Amino acid sequence: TSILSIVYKKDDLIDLSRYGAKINIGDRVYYDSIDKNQIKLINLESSTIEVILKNAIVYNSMYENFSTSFWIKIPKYFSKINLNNEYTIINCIENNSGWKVSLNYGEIIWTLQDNKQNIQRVVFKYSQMVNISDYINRWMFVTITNNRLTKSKIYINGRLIDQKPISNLGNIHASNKIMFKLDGCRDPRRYIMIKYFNLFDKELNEKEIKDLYDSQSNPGILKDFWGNYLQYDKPYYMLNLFDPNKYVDVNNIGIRGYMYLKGPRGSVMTTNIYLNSTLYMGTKFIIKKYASGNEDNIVRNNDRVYINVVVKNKEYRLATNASGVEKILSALEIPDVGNLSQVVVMKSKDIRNKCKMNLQDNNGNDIGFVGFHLYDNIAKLVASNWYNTFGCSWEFIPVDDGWGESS
Repeated sequence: TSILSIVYKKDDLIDLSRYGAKINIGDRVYYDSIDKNQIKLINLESSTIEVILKNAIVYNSMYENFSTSFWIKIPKYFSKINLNNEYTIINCIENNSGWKVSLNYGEIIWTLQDNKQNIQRVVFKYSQMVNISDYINRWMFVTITNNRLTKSKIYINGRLIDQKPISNLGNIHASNKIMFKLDGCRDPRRYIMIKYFNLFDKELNEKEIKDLYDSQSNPGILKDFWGNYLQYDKPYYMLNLFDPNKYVDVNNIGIRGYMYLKGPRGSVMTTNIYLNSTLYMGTKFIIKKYASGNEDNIVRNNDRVYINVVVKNKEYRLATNASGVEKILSALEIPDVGNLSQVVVMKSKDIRNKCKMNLQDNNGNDIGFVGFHLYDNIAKLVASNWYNTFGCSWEFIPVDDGWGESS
């Protein structure tokens, strides 16, 4: 039903729909190096995408339903200048009617306006005062649906967040131009990343929204904390989602030592702006290729890997003994690893899940998932078949410009 579907092709953006919108890209629009569909817009004049829709599919109705979807990644707001500054990022308003998407400190706003001065706004609010955020500087899938008889609805990651009545609104005559541009943003350093902008000529239902969320998410590719592709040879700080206020540390190198979860995490704070747990703590993990082929650097579901552990800026091998109980994980000298258990199968889905690491012994026997076990006062990392719910789910956190903590 997409009537506009923007994707990257040959260092350009094109419309995949049958309507072939014109796309004029400004000079200051950038594409990510790993995933070219990630488009960066910055707060500079020529950081623009102007979509000119054909006159035929321009919205001008009292009753036609429509939806939009896109992915967005919004870096942490760091400064006083960000408070109380609503700025448009996607504009489809002509005179006083149409629709727009705006942002503010902790907000995504949808604004719908008719030609008789009636307006409705629907708002997604996220806090920057939370220990670990699902949203700050992390890819979010946004879907906004509009049923002219009922409500406008905003969904985030496939989940309905808020909704507001719109039956008071009359004729909406939107623009033939969709302008992607930070407009009215007082912070020169602000940017966003956006991916897969779509428009649909109906109100999508919850199932369709979940299916779109699943099928644009690359379900066979593991993701890092920020939602980018998980990659080989890249150092990651580790977060166990079951016990998120701890971080990984090593108690001695070698088979006689162990990795464990230690806490609490630190805090990063700017008054009235953010207060979060420190992410860049502890032993980093690096995913290494084990299998043949597997030529690109993206970690996929079911990839067979080794996991290296970084201690005082040197790599060691995550491994455990070769001997039917939970097996405490150690950091081994790579030349010492011998026939120790070390091969990990990476999993993004069982039905999607967060990252899991399934260890096997050298004879190919399943020795369970990487998690933790409390031994009196110490939560040691283990491989355990106890896991099948959630204590073996991990996030991998690389340093990211959008987060801003010291590294």
